[PDB]
Amino acid sequence: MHPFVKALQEHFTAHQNPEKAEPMARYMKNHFLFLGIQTPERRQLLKDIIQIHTLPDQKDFQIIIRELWDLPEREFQAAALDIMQKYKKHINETHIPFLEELIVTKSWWDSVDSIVPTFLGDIFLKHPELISAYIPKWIASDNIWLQRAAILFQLKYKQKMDEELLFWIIGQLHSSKEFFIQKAIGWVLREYAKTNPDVVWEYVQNNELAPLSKREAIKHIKQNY
DNA sequence: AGGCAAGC
DNA sequence: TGCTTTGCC
Ligand SMILES: COc1cc2[nH]c(C(=O)N3C[C@@H](Cn4cnc(N)c5ncnc4-5)c4c3cc(O)c3[nH]c(C(=O)N5CCc6c5c(O)c(OC)c5[nH]c(C(=O)SC)cc65)cc43)cc2cc1O
Ligand SMILES: [Ca+2]
Repeated sequence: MHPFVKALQEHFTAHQNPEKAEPMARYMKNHFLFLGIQTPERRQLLKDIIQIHTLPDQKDFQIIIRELWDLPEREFQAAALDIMQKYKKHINETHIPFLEELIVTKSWWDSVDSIVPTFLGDIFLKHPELISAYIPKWIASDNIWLQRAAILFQLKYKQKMDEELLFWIIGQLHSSKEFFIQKAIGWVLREYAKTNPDVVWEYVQNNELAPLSKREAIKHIKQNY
């Protein structure tokens, strides 16, 4: 019902590509319909609408994202996250519950990974005293996407990584059977090893991990030991 | 530009 | 397992 969303829906729909829609949907295990609009085109179509309408007032940004989240085609959720990025300066700790909602609604790796290391990563850098109100809850929830959020919110931190916290989180989730948890553990360890390889190596040599997780973690540093 | 990052 | 095509940085 928001005019910005109505305009975006019309403009995206007018530029759909049925020939791309099928393999795009298959790539996400057919969890979602697709219009068939890949990222470069999608972002330019969004730009078109912003250039016509101007960016809506920040009082509207949650409403816009919610309405886009409810549309059937997956590009509307990807575009909602592109839009959320344009309100970056207005996003703060009071928005964590909204981000939780997005993580657990129409969940898959494409949306969850686009929410977590940027938006939640930045919030918890400014408010690290709020981590304990969320991360333990997420780990205990048995929702795999909140669990993956606990693992990956520090993914881009590099020298800012809280090492003891990262390793505690990983230890809590290492016995998960879930592909998306085993793989997230491998990813965050591999990535942090680009910054602090010796402590990742020590960790993986002295703490239990699923074999997927361990192999992925040491992919680039194993030839140094 | 190009290296590094789910599907099967 | 190690290749795919597309996306992030
Ligand atoms: C913080 O740091 C990082 C964050 C990151 N996010 C991503 C990311 O979000 N990715 C990377 C890449 C998915 N991806 C691709 N290639 C690889 N080799 C990958 N290895 C892992 N993932 C991979 C990808 C996304 C997200 C998406 O939402 C994606 N969607 C598609 C997609 O839609 N694909 C990929 C395969 C595919 C399509 C597609 O549109 C198609 O429509 C034409 C396709 N057609 C076919 C065929 O007929 S094969 C005969 C394959 C095919 C790829 C894709 C990368 C990335 C990197 C970082 O450092
Ligand atoms: Ca792989």
